[PDB]
Amino acid sequence: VQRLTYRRRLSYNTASNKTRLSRTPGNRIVYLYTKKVGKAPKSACGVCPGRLRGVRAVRPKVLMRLSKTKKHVSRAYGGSMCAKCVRDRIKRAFLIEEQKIVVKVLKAQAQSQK
Amino acid sequence: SSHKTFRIKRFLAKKQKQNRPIPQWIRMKTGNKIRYNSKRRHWRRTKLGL
Amino acid sequence: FIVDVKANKHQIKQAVKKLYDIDVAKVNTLIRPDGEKKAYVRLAPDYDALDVANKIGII
RNA sequence: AGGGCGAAGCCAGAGGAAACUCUGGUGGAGGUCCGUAGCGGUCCUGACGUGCAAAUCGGUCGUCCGACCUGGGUAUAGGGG
RNA sequence: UGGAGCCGCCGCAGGUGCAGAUCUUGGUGGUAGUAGCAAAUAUUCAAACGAGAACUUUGAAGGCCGAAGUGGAGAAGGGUUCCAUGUGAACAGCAGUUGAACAUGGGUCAGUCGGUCCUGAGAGAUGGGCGAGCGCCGUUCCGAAGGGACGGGCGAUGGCCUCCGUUGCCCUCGGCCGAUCGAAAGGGAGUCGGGUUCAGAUCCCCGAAUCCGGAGUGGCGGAGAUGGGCGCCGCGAGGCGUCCAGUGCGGUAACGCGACCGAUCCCGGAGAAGCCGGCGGGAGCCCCGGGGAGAGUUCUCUUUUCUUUGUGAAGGGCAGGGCGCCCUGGAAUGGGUUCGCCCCGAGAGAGGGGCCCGUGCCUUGGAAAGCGUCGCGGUUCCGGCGGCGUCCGGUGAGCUCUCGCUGGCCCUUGAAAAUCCGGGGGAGAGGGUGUAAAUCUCGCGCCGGGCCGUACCCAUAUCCGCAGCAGGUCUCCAAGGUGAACAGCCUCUGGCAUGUUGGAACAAUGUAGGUAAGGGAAGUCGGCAAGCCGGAUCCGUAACUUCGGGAUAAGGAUUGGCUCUAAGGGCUGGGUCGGUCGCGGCCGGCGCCUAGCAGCCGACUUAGAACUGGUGCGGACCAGGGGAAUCCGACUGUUUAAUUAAAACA
RNA sequence: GAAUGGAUGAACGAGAUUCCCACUGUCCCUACCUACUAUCCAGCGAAACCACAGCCAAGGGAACGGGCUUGGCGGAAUCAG
RNA sequence: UCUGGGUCGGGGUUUCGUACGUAGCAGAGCAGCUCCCUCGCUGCGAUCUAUUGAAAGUCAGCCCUCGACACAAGGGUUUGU
RNA sequence: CGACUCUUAGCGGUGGAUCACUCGGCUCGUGCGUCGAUGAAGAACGCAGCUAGCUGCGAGAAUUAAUGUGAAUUGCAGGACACAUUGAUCAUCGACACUUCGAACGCACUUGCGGCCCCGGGUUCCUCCCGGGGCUACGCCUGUCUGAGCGUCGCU
Ligand SMILES: [Mg+2]
Ligand SMILES: [Mg+2]
Ligand SMILES: [Mg+2]
Ligand SMILES: [Mg+2]
Ligand SMILES: [Mg+2]
Ligand SMILES: [Mg+2]
Ligand SMILES: [Mg+2]
Ligand SMILES: [Mg+2]
Ligand SMILES: [Mg+2]
Ligand SMILES: [Mg+2]
Ligand SMILES: [Mg+2]
Ligand SMILES: [Mg+2]
Ligand SMILES: [Mg+2]
Ligand SMILES: [Mg+2]
Ligand SMILES: [Mg+2]
Ligand SMILES: [Mg+2]
Ligand SMILES: [Mg+2]
Ligand SMILES: [Mg+2]
Ligand SMILES: [Mg+2]
Ligand SMILES: [Mg+2]
Ligand SMILES: [Mg+2]
Ligand SMILES: [Mg+2]
Ligand SMILES: [Mg+2]
Ligand SMILES: [Mg+2]
Ligand SMILES: [Mg+2]
Ligand SMILES: [Mg+2]
Ligand SMILES: [Mg+2]
Ligand SMILES: [Mg+2]
Ligand SMILES: [Mg+2]
Ligand SMILES: [Mg+2]
Ligand SMILES: [Mg+2]
Ligand SMILES: [Mg+2]
Ligand SMILES: [Mg+2]
Ligand SMILES: [Mg+2]
Ligand SMILES: [Mg+2]
Ligand SMILES: [Zn+2]
Repeated sequence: VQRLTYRRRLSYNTASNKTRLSRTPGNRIVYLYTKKVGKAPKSACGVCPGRLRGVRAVRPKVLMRLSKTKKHVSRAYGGSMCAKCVRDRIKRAFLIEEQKIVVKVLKAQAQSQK
Repeated sequence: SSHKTFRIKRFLAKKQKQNRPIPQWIRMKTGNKIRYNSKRRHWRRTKLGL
Repeated sequence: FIVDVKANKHQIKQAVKKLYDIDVAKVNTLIRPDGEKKAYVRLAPDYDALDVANKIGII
């Protein structure tokens, strides 16, 4: 069996020195060094444990290269925050403001009464 | 080592140049007391300013 | 060539062009264990290396 | 490396009036056992003893998921560490 | 003998007389041609060169290392040890025609591999303080610790002073947080296939790529964006006049589409995370069945046994994984479902979708290249040129790597930063109906990427142990057989010449192995030493106990070869009758295996039975001797490097 | 003789004892075999040690002599032990 | 030249335990084909029987051969009443 | 006689005492009494036609200029030169020059990163890119400019 060697002066098997086997057109198994696994961004909410959809999970210094559309999604808070947490933020932020208005109304009635 | 600094590499180079044996025409000079280089350094025995 | 150790490829390129009225594709230096920066200098394909070699003396 | 033991949790079946209990599984815990590499260094009071060696060798041994082994970097200096 | 200076007497002067000091420095003997050149199984035949061969080289044979390697590559360290040619003085504890020796020359090529940048533990200036002082402390602390930016204004020049730059001044805004150093294994954009050398190649050549920076006048397309209204004229396509709109669109949604303005400010993410278990997917390798091409065997047998049978990165497609995403809807007779679990009115099943990874296939690359074969061209030089081939399937607690899901453990909760992006905001900017500013720009085009390292050894001969020293010294790769196995034993790939020598003998003493009649510890301080035991399956298992153990307790039986049997799985198939449309579809009616049956595949185990052998069978290898008690210390752990591993320390 | 800890105690121990079973060259009692040595040869080739040296009995003697006294006696050069 | 001793061969002796091959109606069973004959034929098949006290070794330090083959006055150093 | 051993002598080895030399030391004295940011000492790396070491020098590198001297230097080469000419070779040394570290100075010690002004290619100031040049240590004094302060006043 064809055993093989590392292709770089880094001898030690590390986070940096990860590999994979590949058959070339020359018909010799050769190590190719592999790129680290990128992660999709997690939500700005911080409770939803699941990572975001519609974003290319890639090593962050790549994002540079990528097009805008890969990096985000067409929504308010797009590619920063999961939908669920937006549509709860939305209705929360609305419902809160409706009660603030109700308390303002109850305050104004109390001033007019007194 | 195969990972040298430049400082060290240059140092080695001079050491490598110093090793050569005397030129034999030196022996024929007028007031010559020198017969052999006597500052010759073999890598296997005697191990540099390092 | 053998080149002065302080030189950049940029300088060598510029020197080779200036001295031999020539033009370079690329310079490709190393340092000899001896001390003398060697330089491999690829000339652009309009020029033949053996022709200039004969001009400068070497062959 | 590879094996052993098989802790909680889980399933079914049987009994029990209940409490719950038995039987068969599954599960894979642990400064758990055997045992390799590793780390060590018990005995032979073996070899050697102007040596291979200014402490080595051979068998035999201890330990081998943890107060584990180990590279590089870095800290502590002499009545000091 | 030697070849250039030297002495007697009278005075003066002293570093002035050696057998010793385990005296000092140098030299030389006896011991002595003595000890010694014994670790790790192994050599033999022929030839070549050559003055000369036990040792070189080539060929042939016999052997070993036996993928946890005596193989193939690095790290540190060495520093030219690398390669070639020549030499045979010295050195390589015999020799050498040899070498890591000696002498001549050669030899290390990068935007993409590393240094370089970041911060880590830490180190360390300034301010400040101490200090007789060289200095020390301190690193945010007793600091006026920002020199930057945007927008506006005013001035000055440099340019077709057009318009834009460049600078000076004025206003405007600005928290940081410590200067700096600190990693060739942490973080850290982007390079791979083929060829090429006596010695270098991800570095040279060929070919395919790629990142980052720049790109002004903007090099070009495309996007922004070219609608709609009203009024006329025209048969109509349409033309003009005039009015507004236009910082992209699609999807119920997850989200999508090639681009889709935008500052200081703010929020977030990525960089950025322990160990252990289980399960699954993907490759590399192994295996099996066949196709070819070349082999070996052929006394007999063998459709043989052996080799070999390819596609880089980057793009595009598609499987294959995963989702704690969405929509429908509403689940107890509760369901779904994992090896284990685990999930559900906070929405289960069921249906339809969305996103991520896609290292797997196909394809562009790419057959032109590589490999295998047969064959020619050339006295030569020649990287010459042609043919054919580079196929099809199947397997798996398989091993290695990897991606992924899901648990367990913690009085352990398992790095920072540089860098990169997303979002919230909406200060601004853009042109006025054919165009603009705009492209976290889409596609193409142009230019650049400096500096240093790059030879080889990496170890029973390039490192450290005074040496080619049985010592020490961090990693990657990792075939077949047997087998639980990276155990041992044998094998291929690759590698070696038995470890600083040879020959002849086979005495005593040894060192290292074995075997012994009868007895069986009578030996000896003492069962020290060696021997017994050993694997597996099936039974069987005591005292005691902290109830967990003790426990492989003890004690028993079996084991081979051969020929059979039984038991464990997957896939696919019926919608047949009638009609009609093109063996296939569509419709309607039966059927509806709903106890399933039929055909086709494929690992491997387990049990049982017959027969059989000079009772041999875990046949080598591997592999516990048990029991009863006492003392100490609960245990695992640690300890005197080099006489103490314990009852000492913890 | 009681946290200078007393008494205990399952599990564990390369810890200290004693006995039993098994097993054995431990022994009675020694023997034979193998390999590497030692041996002889070619080549190569050290060291420690060394007043001179090296046969005894007795005597005396600094009270255990190689040397002295008196006796015994004494024969080159060497090899393996 | 009692012609000899030697190598090879042959006997003898002796150790082990019956070779390969071939044949078999031996052989637990199984299979293929058919004449589905199950003693059909043909194959697989440990082992068994026969040939066969066979095969193989047997001086190198056993015994006899007088069969075959060569070779056998040769070399070097010595020593004197 | 034989070998071996012992003794003496001859000759030869081994070994380097002795003697004889001495461009070195040791001591005493005299005169002078001079390093450095205009970059010291020290270190590094370089430089010869053939040169390794010692010395000598610094990319103008076994030295340039100048002055004095007046035919060599020489291991071998080669050369020069007209040695009736600034002229070989030495000496002196006043002119010139003087790589990198170093108090050591843009900031770092990789030999890594920079900033700011000017110049050449590059542009046609388009900023890039390349190359060259000059600045860019800390402390302190005299002045200069810009400033700060509910520090002390004055005028508004
Ligand atoms: Mg790294
Ligand atoms: Mg998207
Ligand atoms: Mg060494
Ligand atoms: Mg001993
Ligand atoms: Mg000894
Ligand atoms: Mg040895
Ligand atoms: Mg004389
Ligand atoms: Mg004197
Ligand atoms: Mg004397
Ligand atoms: Mg000897
Ligand atoms: Mg190699
Ligand atoms: Mg070599
Ligand atoms: Mg020798
Ligand atoms: Mg740093
Ligand atoms: Mg569902
Ligand atoms: Mg290399
Ligand atoms: Mg190796
Ligand atoms: Mg051997
Ligand atoms: Mg040998
Ligand atoms: Mg050796
Ligand atoms: Mg016995
Ligand atoms: Mg006794
Ligand atoms: Mg006894
Ligand atoms: Mg024992
Ligand atoms: Mg027990
Ligand atoms: Mg007691
Ligand atoms: Mg203990
Ligand atoms: Mg010790
Ligand atoms: Mg010990
Ligand atoms: Mg007491
Ligand atoms: Mg008390
Ligand atoms: Mg007491
Ligand atoms: Mg005596
Ligand atoms: Mg004599
Ligand atoms: Mg002398
Ligand atoms: Zn959320």
